[PDB]
Amino acid sequence: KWNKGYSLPNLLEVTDQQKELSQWTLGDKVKLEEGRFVLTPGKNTKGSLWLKPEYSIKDAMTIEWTFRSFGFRGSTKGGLAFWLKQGNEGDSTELFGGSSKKFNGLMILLRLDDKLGESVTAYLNDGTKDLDIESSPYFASCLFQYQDSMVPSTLRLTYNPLDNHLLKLQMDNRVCFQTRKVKFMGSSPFRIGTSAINDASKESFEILKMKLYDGVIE
Ligand SMILES: [K+]
Ligand SMILES: [K+]
Repeated sequence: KWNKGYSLPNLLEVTDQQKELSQWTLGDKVKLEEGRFVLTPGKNTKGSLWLKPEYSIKDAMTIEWTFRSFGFRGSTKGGLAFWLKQGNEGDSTELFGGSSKKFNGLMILLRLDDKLGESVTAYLNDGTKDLDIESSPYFASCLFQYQDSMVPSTLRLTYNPLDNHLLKLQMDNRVCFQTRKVKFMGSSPFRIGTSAINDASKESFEILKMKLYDGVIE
C-alpha cells in the first residue's frame, strides 16, 4: 500500500541502518535513538531527513509524517518544518534547519508563530525572494498544540492534481487547511523532507514514522 522507496522503514524494527535508510539523507545532528529519529538532540542543534530520490506523482499522493516535540514548553523561535521543494539547490539550513530562505516550494511549519502562537503555518515560495518568517505571509494556518508531548501526532498531506490540485492537510485526522494554490507537484519532480532547529532549552523534535502512498487514501 505505501511506497517503500519513498517511506521510512519501521524505525524500531531496523536491524541494518545503512541498508534500510539508503534512500534517506541524515542532515546535521539527527540521530536514530531507541526507535525514532531525534532531529534536535542537543542544545542549539539542527537536524533533517531528506529523501534522496525526487518524487514524480502519478495520479495523486498522500504523505503521512508521525512526529512529536518533547521536553520543552515555553517561548522559543525553534520549530519543525515539512518540505516539498523543487528546482536546483544549495546547502543552506538557515530556515528551520532545512533550507535557504530563498526556495521554491512548500514549507509546513510547526512553531510559535509570532501572532498565532502554537500553530501550523503553510508558506509557498517561488524561489525569487527570501522568506522572512516574521513578515512574509503564509497562505494557510491552524492553531495546533504540539510542545512537550510524549504522544505523537500525524500530519497527513493529501494532494490530487486530478481534482484541480486539491491539497488537504490534516493533523491527527482533523482538517487544518485545504487549498488549491499548491500546483507544482502535479507537473514537476520534487524533494520531500523534514527539518528542525531548537535552542538552549533543548526542545526535542522527533520523527517516529513517515509513509508516502501513490494515491489518496480512505
Ligand atoms: K542514509
Ligand atoms: K509570517
